Amino acid sequence: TASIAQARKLVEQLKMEANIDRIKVSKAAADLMAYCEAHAKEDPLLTPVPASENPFR
Amino acid sequence: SVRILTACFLSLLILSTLLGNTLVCAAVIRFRHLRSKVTNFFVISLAVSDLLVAVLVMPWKAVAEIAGFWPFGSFCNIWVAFDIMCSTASILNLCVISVDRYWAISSPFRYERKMTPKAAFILISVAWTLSVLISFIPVQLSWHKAKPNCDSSLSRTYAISSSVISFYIPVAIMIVTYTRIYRIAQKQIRRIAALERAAVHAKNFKRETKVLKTLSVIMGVFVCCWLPFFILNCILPFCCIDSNTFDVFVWFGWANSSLNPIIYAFNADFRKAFSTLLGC
Amino acid sequence: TEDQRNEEKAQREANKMIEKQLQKDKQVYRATHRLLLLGADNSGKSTIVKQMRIYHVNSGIFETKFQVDKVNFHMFDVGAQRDERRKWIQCFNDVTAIIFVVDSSDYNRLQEALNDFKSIWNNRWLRTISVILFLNKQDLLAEKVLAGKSKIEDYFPEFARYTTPEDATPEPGEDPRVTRAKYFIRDEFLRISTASGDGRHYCYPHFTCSVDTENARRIFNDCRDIIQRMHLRQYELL
Amino acid sequence: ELDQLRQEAEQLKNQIRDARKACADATLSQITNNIDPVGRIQMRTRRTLRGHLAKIYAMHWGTDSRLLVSASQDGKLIIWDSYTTNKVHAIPLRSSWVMTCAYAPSGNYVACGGLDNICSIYNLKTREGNVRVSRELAGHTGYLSCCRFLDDNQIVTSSGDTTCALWDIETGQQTTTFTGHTGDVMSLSLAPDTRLFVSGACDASAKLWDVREGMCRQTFTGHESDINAICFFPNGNAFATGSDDATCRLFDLRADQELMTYSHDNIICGITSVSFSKSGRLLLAGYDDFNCNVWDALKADRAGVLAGHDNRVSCLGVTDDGMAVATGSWDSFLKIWN
Amino acid sequence: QVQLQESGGGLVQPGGSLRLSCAASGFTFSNYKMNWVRQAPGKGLEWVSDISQSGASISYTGSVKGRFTISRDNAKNTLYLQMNSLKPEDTAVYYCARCPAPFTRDCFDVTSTTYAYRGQGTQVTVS
Ligand SMILES: C[C@H]1c2cccc(CCC(C)(C)O)c2C[C@H](CO)N1C(=O)Cc1c(Cl)cccc1Cl
Ligand SMILES: CC(C)CCC[C@@H](C)[C@H]1CC[C@H]2[C@@H]3CC=C4C[C@@H](O)CC[C@]4(C)[C@H]3CC[C@]12C
Ligand SMILES: CC(C)CCC[C@@H](C)[C@H]1CC[C@H]2[C@@H]3CC=C4C[C@@H](O)CC[C@]4(C)[C@H]3CC[C@]12C
Ligand SMILES: CC(C)CCC[C@@H](C)[C@H]1CC[C@H]2[C@@H]3CC=C4C[C@@H](O)CC[C@]4(C)[C@H]3CC[C@]12C
Ligand SMILES: CC(C)CCC[C@@H](C)[C@H]1CC[C@H]2[C@@H]3CC=C4C[C@@H](O)CC[C@]4(C)[C@H]3CC[C@]12C
Ligand SMILES: CC(C)CCC[C@@H](C)[C@H]1CC[C@H]2[C@@H]3CC=C4C[C@@H](O)CC[C@]4(C)[C@H]3CC[C@]12C
Ligand SMILES: CC(C)CCC[C@@H](C)[C@H]1CC[C@H]2[C@@H]3CC=C4C[C@@H](O)CC[C@]4(C)[C@H]3CC[C@]12C
Ligand SMILES: Oc1cc2c(c(Cl)c1O)CCNC[C@@H]2c1ccccc1
Ligand SMILES: CCCCCCCCCCCCCCCC(=O)O
Ligand SMILES: CCCCCCCCCCCCCCCC(=O)O
Ligand SMILES: CCCCCCCCCCCCCCCC(=O)O
Ligand SMILES: CCCCCCCCCCCCCCCC(=O)O
Ligand SMILES: CCCCCCCCCCCCCCCC(=O)O
Ligand SMILES: CCCCCCCCCCCCCCCC(=O)O
Repeated sequence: TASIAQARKLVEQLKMEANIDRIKVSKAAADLMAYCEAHAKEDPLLTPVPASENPFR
Repeated sequence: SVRILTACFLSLLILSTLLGNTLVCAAVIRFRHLRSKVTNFFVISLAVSDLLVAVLVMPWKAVAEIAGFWPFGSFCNIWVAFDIMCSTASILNLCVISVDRYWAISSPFRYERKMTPKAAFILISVAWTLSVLISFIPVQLSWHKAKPNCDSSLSRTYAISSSVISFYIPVAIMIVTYTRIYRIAQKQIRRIAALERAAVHAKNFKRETKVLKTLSVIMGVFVCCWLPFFILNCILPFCCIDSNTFDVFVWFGWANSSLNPIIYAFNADFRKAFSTLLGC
Repeated sequence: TEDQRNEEKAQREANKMIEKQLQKDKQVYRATHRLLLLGADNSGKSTIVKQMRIYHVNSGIFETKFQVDKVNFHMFDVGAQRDERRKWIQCFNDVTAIIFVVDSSDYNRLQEALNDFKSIWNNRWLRTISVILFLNKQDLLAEKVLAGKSKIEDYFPEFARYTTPEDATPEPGEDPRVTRAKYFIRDEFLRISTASGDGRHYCYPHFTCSVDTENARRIFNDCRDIIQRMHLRQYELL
Repeated sequence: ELDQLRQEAEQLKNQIRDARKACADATLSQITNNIDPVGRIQMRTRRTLRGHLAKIYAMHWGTDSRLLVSASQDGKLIIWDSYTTNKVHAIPLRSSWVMTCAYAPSGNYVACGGLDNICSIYNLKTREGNVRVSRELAGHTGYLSCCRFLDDNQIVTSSGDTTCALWDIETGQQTTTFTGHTGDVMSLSLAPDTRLFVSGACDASAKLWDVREGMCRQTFTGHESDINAICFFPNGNAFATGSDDATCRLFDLRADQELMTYSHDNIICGITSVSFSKSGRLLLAGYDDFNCNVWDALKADRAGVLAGHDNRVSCLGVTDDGMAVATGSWDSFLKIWN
Repeated sequence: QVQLQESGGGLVQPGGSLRLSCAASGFTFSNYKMNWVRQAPGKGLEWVSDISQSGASISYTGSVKGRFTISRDNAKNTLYLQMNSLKPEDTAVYYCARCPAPFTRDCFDVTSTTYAYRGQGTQVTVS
């Protein structure tokens, strides 16, 4: 009865996973674009920082 | 007509030697993994010696051969000393590389243990020290001049002594070392071939060629370039041979420094580093 | 400032002390040779190194330090992990050799061992590393083949058309049947190793028993050959 | 009995796939077509941390971007200084085979693991001057593969017996035990709010686990192979993943499906480590073909390549303030790329 | 989601011919080496056969060679196992399994108690 207990745990997990609220992909994409646009200037990797503010140069 | 062709060949040889040695020294300055191994220290030393041949000896002799006389005056004796030192430095480094290679192949566990960078530095020190001892002390003390233009006729004692310590004892060590390496290689090819024939039998010459080809290129280029010059170098004070032919053999000797990066510095890592540094 | 220069000097002094410790550890690390011991549960991999050994038990790994001829070998046995091993095997690319011990007596589980060998050999990260093959429990093979109760031909059809190899050198206390079976198992492993692998790693097959003191010598010889072949290939000879 | 349960599981699976199809109004590429591309990001190796003996398997930064812990397979845990290339600490380890290392947000402790199924914590108070084993955690069966500090109290760890554990450091015992996975759980990345965390495994699925609740909120079945690395987006609403099928995927927690796939035809090699930047616009992916690709997270396009490693780039980390990226490979060298 | 469904099976007479079809969903089929593994009742899992990306390289187990055929259809995205001249002893829960990495030849743990990329199983009984 070891396999059936794991099947019952998989069924109960799928039940918990299915009964959620899922936001649309368009709104999530808009949120990610908002976050990237908002924090664009704060990123040193995206926009190259001058050597004096850069601690590694 | 003939002069311009001779100048072009000499210039191309000097350019080739400079290019190859500069690429090796540059590549090993720039990359850490090449210099992280203790084996490559000697290849660095060989590149430095061949670069010194490329710079301090070959152009001045090229100019003298084109001109037909020695225009540099008092530098000629000093030129001879660099000639004796840098060529000996190249050859002894080859001998050390041979010994290095044997130490790696013969006793690997001892090679990993005992061969410290300090040990490498001691071997490079002994090689360069022996070259300086052979060259600068006799030239400045005029030991090499025969008993009563840059044609310094060598005496019998310095010819035989410099030939033995520069060439013949390193040749003896190199032939003994590569012979033992070829015995080890044959034995390992016999074991690999035995297992491969067992596999092929179960299902129901290239290796030996590669070993012989590599060892033969290493021995052949070195012995072909330097052996006529040292045979004549021994024979000539006792005697005879014209100046131009002896010059030609001396150029073959210096040409070995050109061919040395192609032989010893085309491992996978050196190929990668040359492709990266060249950019092509 | 002076304070920043004192802090930088103190950090540099601690860096020099740590560099000295790392140089001593680098000497110890380069001197020591790592050996990955792999096998099955029915096999006798725990009993390969017999005499002149020290045995250390961590919670997840077994270690075995032995010195052969002033040469330190550290063998690691990974026996406290789950059966899925495709991810932790990546850790062992730095080892000098992988000692694979296979129970040749068990004919039913010999194909599982051959699959394990094929997996280890054909790994992308075990292309450099040479496998030292130990065909353990030879006396059980002798008794099994002589007895005749179990048929090796059933499990392996290729054994019927199989012939004894010419390079094969039998022991004094052996028979032609036992020698056929023994070398047929060796040839199967060598066929898998030779067929698919590159020139960077080779399989060293050795027959060993339950009580055999010579195994440390064999592993010393194999590791010496592995480093010699590595040097020869580096020098473009092989 | 088993057949009925598997049928109901397939019906739930189909219902989840239907919900995910329904929620997919438009892909990220369609919405981000009208976005200014990043173009080319040439980053160079500003400083190289050398003197490792074996391969560098994992690394972790600090919250002040000063110290960085690295772990090697010789039994050394070297706490570095990124700025002055100095080794601030070097920790000799009990087992040589160490597959993880974490730096605490307070900087008090530093954790390692490996094949010895023990999570080892090392103090850095140093009232004597020598670092010591502070506590050893021995409650896993499988190999410890990743560990990450919530605080000095709780540490989340990722074993190879298809489990993840929440450990109390002072107590020494497992507070919580996450048993949902069916494969080797490779790495986990804590969210910034630290309420949730995602864990990639070798079952081609990423799980979103609630720390307090002790169960997995979500399951992400998008990859085709073993999810080697996982990294949250900096807001905590999305997370990227990297697998052996040469693909990085971006998954939304809200949509509960794959927002974007980062795949290139010339790449057949796996992805050992993934780490986002501070903004999240660049996704940095450490590959198996000896370089690192700087994908554009919105445009699904390469921007740059960090081709300075001889061997497989095992680990990749980004500072919290975004200064630089440290990549550690199997050639025993650790590079800082800015 | 990577899912492999095995079709076929059931009780057959010894010597009978049975085709086992494994429907591969949720990945790109061509890139992955695939293989067949069977679990006997009261015995461990055992590798039966394999097939490479192109299909050119094929190997078998000793106990199944010459009477088992493994074919992969890339277009129909299916793995076929043709069984003929079946013996009563090798009755098993046949399983269809996928090697974990693409463009690779190493299949470490396809024969393991818990494995991620494997179907539920098809019972083939020979009596
Ligand atoms: C590398 C060489 C060497 C060459 C020059 C100088 C030293 C001493 C350096 C010191 C430790 C004093 O600083 C040494 C060490 C030691 C000598 O004792 N070694 C050797 O064994 C050479 C060797 C042999 Cl014979 C045989 C097989 C392998 C090898 Cl490698
Ligand atoms: C390791 C270093 C010191 C080696 C240096 C070698 C060269 C540069 C040295 C060593 C011997 C030196 C020569 C010794 C003697 C003389 C004679 C003197 O009337 C002119 C200078 C001259 C010709 C020197 C020039 C420089 C010289 C050639
Ligand atoms: C430097 C050490 C290691 C080796 C030294 C070798 C020396 C001592 C030996 C070897 C060869 C010998 C030379 C052999 C031949 C001749 C020709 C003879 O008409 C005069 C003596 C002379 C020139 C010898 C002088 C001494 C000599 C040079
Ligand atoms: C390695 C170094 C120290 C070896 C040095 C060997 C020296 C000391 C020996 C070996 C051969 C010897 C030479 C042999 C023959 C002659 C000819 C004689 O009419 C003058 C002395 C002279 C020129 C000797 C000088 C000293 C000499 C050169
Ligand atoms: C003092 C010095 C000059 C002595 C040198 C001895 C040399 C010339 C002789 C003696 C024994 C000879 C070796 C004997 C056997 C072999 C194996 C053969 O397959 C290739 C040639 C080779 C490798 C010979 C090379 C040259 C050799 C090493
Ligand atoms: C001065 C330089 C040019 C000398 C170079 C000599 C080289 C090119 C020559 C001399 C010895 C020759 C080898 C002699 C024997 C064989 C065995 C044959 O079945 C394959 C070719 C092979 C391996 C030859 C390859 C070319 C070779 C290695
Ligand atoms: C490669 C080197 C070692 C070869 C050396 C060969 C030596 C031993 C032989 C070959 C030619 C010989 C020379 C031939 C002729 C003469 C003229 C005679 O009135 C004095 C002896 C002398 C000068 C001989 C000395 C020894 C000699 C130089
Ligand atoms: O004795 C030697 C002389 C020479 C060299 C070496 Cl190595 C010797 O051992 C180096 C090679 N270049 C020629 C040089 C030379 C000098 C003056 C006259 C003739 C030749
Ligand atoms: C690295 C350069 C190598 C080649 C060097 C070439 C040097 C050429 C020198 C030519 C000198 C010609 C002098 C002629 C004097 C005259 O008019 O008689
Ligand atoms: C008379 C001229 C003498 C010239 C001698 C040149 C010798 C060069 C040797 C360079 C060795 C460099 C070793 C670097 C050590 C390291 O890895 O850090
Ligand atoms: C590194 C390259 C250096 C090149 C140096 C070139 C020097 C050329 C010198 C030429 C001198 C020509 C003298 C001619 C005298 C005459 O008229 O006979
Ligand atoms: C390897 C080193 C070799 C050294 C060779 C040394 C040779 C010494 C020769 C000495 C000759 C002395 C002649 C003196 C002439 C005089 O002024 O009267
Ligand atoms: C004037 C010199 C006499 C002749 C010397 C010729 C030297 C030829 C050297 C050939 C090197 C070939 C290296 C091949 C390397 C490889 O296997 O890819
Ligand atoms: C790759 C090796 C190239 C070697 C080139 C050697 C060229 C030697 C040239 C010698 C010129 C001698 C001219 C003599 C003229 C005369 O008879 O007076």
